[PDB]
Amino acid sequence: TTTLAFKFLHGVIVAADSRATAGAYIASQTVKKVIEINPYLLGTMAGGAADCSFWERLLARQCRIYELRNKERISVAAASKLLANMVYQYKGMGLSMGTMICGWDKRGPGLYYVDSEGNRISGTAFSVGSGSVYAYGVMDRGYSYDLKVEEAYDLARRAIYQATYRDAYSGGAVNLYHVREDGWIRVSSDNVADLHDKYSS
Amino acid sequence: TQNPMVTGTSVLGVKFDGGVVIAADMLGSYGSLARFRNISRIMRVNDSTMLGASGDYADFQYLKQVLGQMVIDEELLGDGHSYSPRAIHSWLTRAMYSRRSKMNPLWNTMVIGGYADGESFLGYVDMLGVAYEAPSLATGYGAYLAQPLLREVLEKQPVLSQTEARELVERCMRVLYYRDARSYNRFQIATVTEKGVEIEGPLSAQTNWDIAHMIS
Amino acid sequence: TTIMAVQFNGGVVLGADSRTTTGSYIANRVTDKLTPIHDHIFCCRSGSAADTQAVADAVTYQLGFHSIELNEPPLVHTAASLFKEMCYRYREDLMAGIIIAGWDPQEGGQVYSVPMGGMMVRQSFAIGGSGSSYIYGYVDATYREGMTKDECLQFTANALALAMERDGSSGGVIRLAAIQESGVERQVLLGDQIPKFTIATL
Amino acid sequence: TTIMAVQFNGGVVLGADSRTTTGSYIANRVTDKLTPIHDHIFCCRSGSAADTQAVADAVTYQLGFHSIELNEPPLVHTAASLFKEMCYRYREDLMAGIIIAGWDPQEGGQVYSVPMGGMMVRQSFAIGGSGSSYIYGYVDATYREGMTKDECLQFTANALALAMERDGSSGGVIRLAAIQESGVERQVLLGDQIPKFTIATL
Amino acid sequence: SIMSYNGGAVMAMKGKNCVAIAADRRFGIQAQMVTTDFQKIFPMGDRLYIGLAGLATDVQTVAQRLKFRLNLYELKEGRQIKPYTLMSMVANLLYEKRFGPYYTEPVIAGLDPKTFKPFICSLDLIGCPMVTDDFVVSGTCSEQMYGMCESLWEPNMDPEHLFETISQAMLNAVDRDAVSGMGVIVHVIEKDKITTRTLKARMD
Amino acid sequence: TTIAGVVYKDGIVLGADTRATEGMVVADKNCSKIHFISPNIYCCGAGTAADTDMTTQLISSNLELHSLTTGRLPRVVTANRMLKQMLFRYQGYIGAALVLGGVDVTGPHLYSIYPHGSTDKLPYVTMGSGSLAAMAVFEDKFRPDMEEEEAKKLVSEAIAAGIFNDLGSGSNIDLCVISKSKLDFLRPFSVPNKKGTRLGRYRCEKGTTAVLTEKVTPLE
Amino acid sequence: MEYLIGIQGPDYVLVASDRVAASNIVQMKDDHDKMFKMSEKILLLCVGEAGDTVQFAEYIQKNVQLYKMRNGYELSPTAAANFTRRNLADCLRSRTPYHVNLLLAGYDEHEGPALYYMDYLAALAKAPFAAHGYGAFLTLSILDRYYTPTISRERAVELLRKCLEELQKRFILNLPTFSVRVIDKDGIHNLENIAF
Amino acid sequence: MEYLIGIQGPDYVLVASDRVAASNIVQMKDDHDKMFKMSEKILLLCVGEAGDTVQFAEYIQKNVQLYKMRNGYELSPTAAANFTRRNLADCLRSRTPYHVNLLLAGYDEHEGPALYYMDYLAALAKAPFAAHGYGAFLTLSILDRYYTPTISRERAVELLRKCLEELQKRFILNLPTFSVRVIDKDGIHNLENIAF
Amino acid sequence: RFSPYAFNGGTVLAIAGEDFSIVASDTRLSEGFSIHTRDSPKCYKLTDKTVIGCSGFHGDCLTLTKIIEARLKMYKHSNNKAMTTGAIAAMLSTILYSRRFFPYYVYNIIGGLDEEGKGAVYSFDPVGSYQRDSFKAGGSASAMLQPLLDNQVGFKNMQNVEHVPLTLDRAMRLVKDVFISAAERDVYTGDALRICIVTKEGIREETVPLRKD
Ligand SMILES: *[C@@](C)(CO)[C@](*)(O)[C@H](Cc1ccccc1)NC(=O)[C@H](Cc1ccc(OC)cc1)NC(=O)[C@H](C)NC(=O)CN1CCOCC1
Ligand SMILES: *[C@@](C)(CO)[C@](*)(O)[C@H](Cc1ccccc1)NC(=O)[C@H](Cc1ccc(OC)cc1)NC(=O)[C@H](C)NC(=O)CN1CCOCC1
Ligand SMILES: *[C@@](C)(CO)[C@](*)(O)[C@H](Cc1ccccc1)NC(=O)[C@H](Cc1ccc(OC)cc1)NC(=O)[C@H](C)NC(=O)CN1CCOCC1
Ligand SMILES: *[C@@](C)(CO)[C@](*)(O)[C@H](Cc1ccccc1)NC(=O)[C@H](Cc1ccc(OC)cc1)NC(=O)[C@H](C)NC(=O)CN1CCOCC1
Repeated sequence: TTTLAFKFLHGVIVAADSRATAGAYIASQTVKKVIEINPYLLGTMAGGAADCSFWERLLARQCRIYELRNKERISVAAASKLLANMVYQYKGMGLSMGTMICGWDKRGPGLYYVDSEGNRISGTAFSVGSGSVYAYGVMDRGYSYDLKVEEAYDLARRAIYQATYRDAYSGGAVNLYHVREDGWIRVSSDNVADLHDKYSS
Repeated sequence: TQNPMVTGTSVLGVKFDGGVVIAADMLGSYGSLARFRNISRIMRVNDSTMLGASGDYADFQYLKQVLGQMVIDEELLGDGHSYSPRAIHSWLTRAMYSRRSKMNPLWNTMVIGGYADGESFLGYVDMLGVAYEAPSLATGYGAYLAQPLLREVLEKQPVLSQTEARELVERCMRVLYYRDARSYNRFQIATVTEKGVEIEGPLSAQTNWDIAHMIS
Repeated sequence: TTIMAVQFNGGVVLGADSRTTTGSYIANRVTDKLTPIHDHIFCCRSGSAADTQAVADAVTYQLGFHSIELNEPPLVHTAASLFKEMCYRYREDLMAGIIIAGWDPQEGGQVYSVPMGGMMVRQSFAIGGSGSSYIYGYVDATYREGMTKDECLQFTANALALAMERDGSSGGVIRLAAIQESGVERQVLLGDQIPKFTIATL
Repeated sequence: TTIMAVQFNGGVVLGADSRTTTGSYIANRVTDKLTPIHDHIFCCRSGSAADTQAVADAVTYQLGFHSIELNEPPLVHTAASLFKEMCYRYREDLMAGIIIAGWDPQEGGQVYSVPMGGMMVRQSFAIGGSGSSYIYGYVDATYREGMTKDECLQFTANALALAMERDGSSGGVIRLAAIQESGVERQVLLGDQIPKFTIATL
Repeated sequence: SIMSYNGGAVMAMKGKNCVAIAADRRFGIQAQMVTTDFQKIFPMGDRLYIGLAGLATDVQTVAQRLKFRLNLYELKEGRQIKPYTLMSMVANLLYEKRFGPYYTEPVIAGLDPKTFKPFICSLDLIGCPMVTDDFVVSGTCSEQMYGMCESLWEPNMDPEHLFETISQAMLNAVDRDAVSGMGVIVHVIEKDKITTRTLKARMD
Repeated sequence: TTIAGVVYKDGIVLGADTRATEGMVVADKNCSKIHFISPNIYCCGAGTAADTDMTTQLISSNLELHSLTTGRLPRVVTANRMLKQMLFRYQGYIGAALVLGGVDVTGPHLYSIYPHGSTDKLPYVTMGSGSLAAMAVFEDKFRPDMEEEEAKKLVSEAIAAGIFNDLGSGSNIDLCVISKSKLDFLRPFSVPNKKGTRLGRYRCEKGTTAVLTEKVTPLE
Repeated sequence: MEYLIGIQGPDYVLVASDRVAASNIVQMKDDHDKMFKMSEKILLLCVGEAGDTVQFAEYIQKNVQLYKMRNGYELSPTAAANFTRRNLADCLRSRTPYHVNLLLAGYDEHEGPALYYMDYLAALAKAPFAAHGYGAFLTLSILDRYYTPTISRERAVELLRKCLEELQKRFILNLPTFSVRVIDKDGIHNLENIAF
Repeated sequence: MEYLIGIQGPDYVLVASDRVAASNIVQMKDDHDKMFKMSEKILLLCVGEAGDTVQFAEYIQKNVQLYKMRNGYELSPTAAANFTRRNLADCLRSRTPYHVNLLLAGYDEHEGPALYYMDYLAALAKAPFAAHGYGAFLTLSILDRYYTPTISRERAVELLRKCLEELQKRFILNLPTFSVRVIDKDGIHNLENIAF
Repeated sequence: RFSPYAFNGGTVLAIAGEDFSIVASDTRLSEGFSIHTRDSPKCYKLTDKTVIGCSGFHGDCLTLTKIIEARLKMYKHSNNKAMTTGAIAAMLSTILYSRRFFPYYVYNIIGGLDEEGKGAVYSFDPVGSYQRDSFKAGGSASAMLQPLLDNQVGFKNMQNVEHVPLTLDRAMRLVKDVFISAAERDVYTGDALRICIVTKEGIREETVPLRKD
């Protein structure tokens, strides 16, 4: 995998690839790695394929029950804390998942990194996955808090593309999400092969 | 069972026109030692189905006891329902897999033979819960020696008479005695038929040793 | 160990050596490996000293209560079945090679083998223990159908003496027990009494 | 394997089973384990097929040259010494259990044991191989001081027959060879010819 | 796996009176890509090529040690090497290191001098020759390449049809392997000419 | 592999399958496993494929060097000794399971030689992953001093048994018939297995691939 | 942990390496040089094992110098890289394998600027840009992003500076100073050491 | 890798910790706060294994707060440290042991300033100054050299600065910023984050 | 100690069309170097609209199938309706993840019709990770079947071919051809090919022989 998320003036950009591997073998190139928990809350997937899918779907169940009981949307902090506690009980057992929880809160834009190791940290920008080291480079060089909406899109789109270029376990297509105050929107699903054409010109 | 002790080698089975025939030698080997030269490794389950077991004999004695009771429990009710050969096969797959999943396997490989409602049944069961049906079956070294011969004949002639199937087994048991070092030239022949289940006493395969003189 | 039991007409003959080893040291050079379980039922113990002993003591307790409750002289098969259940259920924890031999008014003299796996089989004669390896050939060559009680005593004593001769983890003294309807009679062979098969080389 | 050699006044008798295994499968069910080194010297091979085969080939080469260089019929002891020198030197590399039995016009019938260690000892009779474990008791009880050639033939044939019955690594065909001043006579025991010992339980 | 360390894939295909040889262009260490233009197919005598797949060092060490021996051969003999002769030379070179081999499974494709007959073969890391009339493959996506070639390859193919087959067989196989790709180079060897083409491929 | 050998009335009939494996995949569908030793001696091979090829060549080379010096037809025992002692020297690190067959001035001889260097002189032998399946045929149908065509039938059926019952073996059956009078190397003796005829049309039409770089080099 | 980087332009080769020599948790040296002068126009940047680095790079260095004295002229960058690779490849299966990841940069009379990447397994590859060390993982993507073959030397330094600043932001190891050198037709040029 | 430091004065406790959250080779966070507020006068400086740090620290945190609500008054620095030690020492031989090295800093109304040192094995030890992590090896000697029991807080921050500058000089890991806090009679005071 | 797993080979394939769904598998069951049976089709029907194919450890495949069938009735009893293909696929994911730390050594492929009558295919890993795709291979020969399908059905890597909709005839020929190709190289694949076809009216079965070696 490569996944990334950064917050700025206009919201939170969420980006991911679509490759899934079983050893050296590419299992899929059309994996949706960004899961839609709520109309305003998102979660990225990196690591064990089933682990990320199961536990983040468990979270989606957890968040909905919370909404029904309390008549109010769950916070980004509370949604990240639940997953951090659920996955901590299985520490050292073999679970492998690195996720980002993005949403718009009562506190504003929210971004948390949650590990199967038991990490839970808030931050402005994260990159998670095997090709994360490559995405970190290009993201940090072209990053500004004052970035225009479309300029932040191309930054995230390029950062995943650059990762798929160096990482063997990253590829397929770059998917983009934009978290606004009134909820997230689905930006674009661009194939890496098509991006290679554009960025070469 | 983590470590098998007294074990039985190959068990054979082939279905014919009329029923099923199963063969197994009467040896319980303790490693390379042939300790128990006179033990029955074939059991009659009910009127329509029988069982031959490879591997750990103590584990076989357990399954013999459990199945033994199950058949008794059915015949108590007298409701006109009895376990079909396919049912016993199904049950045994469930039992063996259950123990495998508990990481405490019954160290066995079974061959189930039966005759019910016109068609004859032959089924295989691993110590892991691998089960399937086949016109001919062979466990242990039988798989490498007997089964090839059993398949070759069924290629030319799919349906066999009781006599043809019986003398084929004679030929298979002869090869096994030549080549398997854990076998014994004293076996039982078990047969399922419309009449029921018959197990026959001590049988020996006639051997040839002419190839001794032609070395030089 | 070496242990042995032979079935004759009116009962059984049991025989064992007397050596207990802790590595290469004989901890007990005169051991009674023939354990009484009931009036006419005995068992021969080989393998782990603590393991076989504990099983024996549990079967004695179990058969004791069973006999009183059933109001019959206990079946040898029943005593063998109590050994089987324990040796099979705890086969991964125990190291026990048992031979159960005895008499009952229903089936007469009986010899049952319970090896390390926990299987049970009736035999005309049975042998067990580490020393039994060296006497398979002799025992198969010597055994005859329908031996008298006095011949079975000689047969067990000969087989054991040969086994104690070769096996390091066997030796000491031959202990014999004869069980029939009339009861149990015991004898012990010392030094000269052990059948001498002279050292056979140049 | 089971291998065997017996000594009498005129010379020696040699016996071997015919089974060779690759694990549990029998590669050759009718092997000739008795390997001629010279006119009157044979060796019985047990253990690794390839190891014992190479040693035998090299000894035959060495003794062959030795006998021509001395212009004298080769001593059995000399042949056995050439086995000792190799088996001892390469003890960590070879899996060899050799019995060297023969006749020479100076000492007569001779049976030498060279076991896995590489030591050498002369014996009245010797047994070797995995199957030999099961016949020590029988061999200790049957052997008599001063057996004739015909008696030695039956003695070795019986012991092997008993070994092949119990040992999985043994079986097939009994191979016998008698060596004296006259020369070497070899015979083969097939199926029914093998001394019948009835399987007796209940 | 030692063979999976650098990845790579080499393929050869037989045509009418021609042979094609293709390889991926990635040079990477495990997950990281390093170079997008790595050479795996080497010329051995105008109308004869060798493609080496495996560990990147051994690919290069064998290629250079083979040329060392081939140049001495072509000078000693008054002739240029024959396809079968090269195959036996490579097998010889690889078997010399029987108990510590070069981790490379070579593929030879070329046309026989004078007789202009097509020739393809693949070898072991210890040099076992395997001649075929259809195709030979070697690399990390061995299975992927086999599936393509079996379903695509046809008996008699003209240079253009042969090129389309090897190209499509390489591209689609490589796209299911993580450690292979980043471009595919193809050599079509005819009696009168050699066509060398780099294909449009995915770069992920 | 499956390889087999038999001794008949006139000489020796050797058999082999044509499958070579890389891991659990078929590397060569048509492989030559019956090897030339001398004009009168041939040798089947199983185990490590490269070890089979090179061992059999080296001995074939040594025997030719031997026969040229003696000026007479080489013996099967010489081939056996050369193979046995070499394999033993390498302690089984050269994985060569071999069936050696030929006709001498002494007559017809058949051997099985193991990677460790142990030899068996027998009327019928099997080596390889499908050897037990092949042996089951030999133990069922073999009779002493068979006719040429009867022995050809027996060995081909033994190899077939290996082919169909062992995953390590497949494809064609190769035979080699050696007598005092004649040598017959029947490469494709039997083709029991065949690829199914293609139904779909997957012709990659000209210009279906996109090209970035093209260079054409002219030749002589 | 050590770091190497190389950027090739139309007529120059820009190379840089950290000046940190560390032992377990301490920085023992502040001004360490990981660059070895082979010729007047060739540099060998050597990184890896504690003992192997100095021993290997120096052995090749004196051999190239021996070649200079032997024949009167210097080795080409291509010939130098192949000589280094041969000595590394030969030792790979021997009793003393050198665990060195190196980078060779040079300017040729007729061929121009050249940069070679080399594995510790001795896999030689020519690249427009290359990097070694854990720091390579963070920087290589920035090189892929802002590189053209027609990059001028002053903008190549800016590109290099973008890479070194990323090592201050994301890389967990302290790397304050970097040795910077350029090779062209005039030889090897010392540049201002980039410090933080 | 993480670093903690505490310096006790006559009427105050000065504590500092790095603001770096690291994943193998990358810095993920620039401003990671490693201090946990227990009471108005107690800080828990927690460091160690991935998930254990936050899980264990917050459990004590919420239990100390539970004690506040349940009784009205707060736990003393001594009472808090022993409570924390009991929870760690009881988990030591349990199914789930917490791998955390921590510093407890507090001010008492009677006994004044107190600094507690605690092993991951749960060994409690009161000290004038203490440190955790690899940085402790390079800083404890400086603390031994310039510390007096009657150190003024302005001169204590000066002593803290000396230690942090040593980490910039000798320590191999990049730790640019540090959290700095003081605890006295008036409570917990936030100081300017020392940056390099 | 003791291995609770065995590799039994076998490959499953599924292709989704507009009004159909094809689930195909070879019929060989293997172990080590020998064949257990030549008659072991891996594709199995669950409802009128859904077919499953299991490969890997047969012990688990048998058990898992028996679990699914039970659960199908459990759903039927409680909700008074047949389980939809998507609901079966979603349930299987939870059944497979329940054994996360003692995995089913199993590769599942579900094929059938969705709620609008269109072809649907679902691919699974041993621990329950799943997605909907147009075509998938799973098993010992999945690496051989996939690249050809990606080329022919997915039209990938070809320059100018207008994406012609899949026909039942062309998909059936494609299925037969890839398995014939697989039988040539993979040792675990052969004997016979079983094909299940799911349409508006029930499920159909077709059988083509393969190499027996
Ligand atoms: C990139 C591609 C790096 O692998 C991503 O991390 C990717 C994330 C993803 C993919 C699909 C759906 C959601 C998110 N990860 C993978 O594709 C992953 C690689 C991996 C294998 C095993 C792992 O366990 C330690 C961790 C990561 N691939 C898979 O999970 C594949 C589909 N399934 C298996 O390998 C099955 N395993 C699960 C664990 O137990 C052994 C069998
Ligand atoms: C012969 C002598 C050896 O095989 C008999 O089997 C004999 C049985 C016997 C002994 C006393 C009373 C009745 C019957 N066996 C022993 O003497 C026995 C040898 C043995 C040791 C350990 C075993 O593994 C569980 C199995 C057999 N010796 C003992 O039991 C002695 C008294 N105890 C020890 O050796 C202590 N051991 C226990 C196991 O762990 C190592 C230390
Ligand atoms: C009986 C059968 C077994 O104990 C005999 O000792 C017999 C001796 C014999 C055989 C042929 C000709 C003359 C005499 N031994 C064997 O049949 C022998 C058993 C054995 C195998 C390996 C050993 O350690 C090296 C020791 C004994 N069988 C063989 O040598 C066979 C032909 N080869 C193999 O088993 C191959 N092995 C080599 C070792 O590693 C495992 C595979
Ligand atoms: C049948 C096919 C076994 O399945 C035969 O024994 C056959 C023998 C043969 C085939 C062609 C030409 C001459 C003789 N053996 C093989 O095909 C053999 C299988 C095998 C693989 C690895 C082994 O471990 C040492 C032993 C046997 N296949 C090969 O030799 C293949 C082509 N090469 C490799 O797998 C690479 N090996 C070489 C040995 O060292 C490990 C890597």
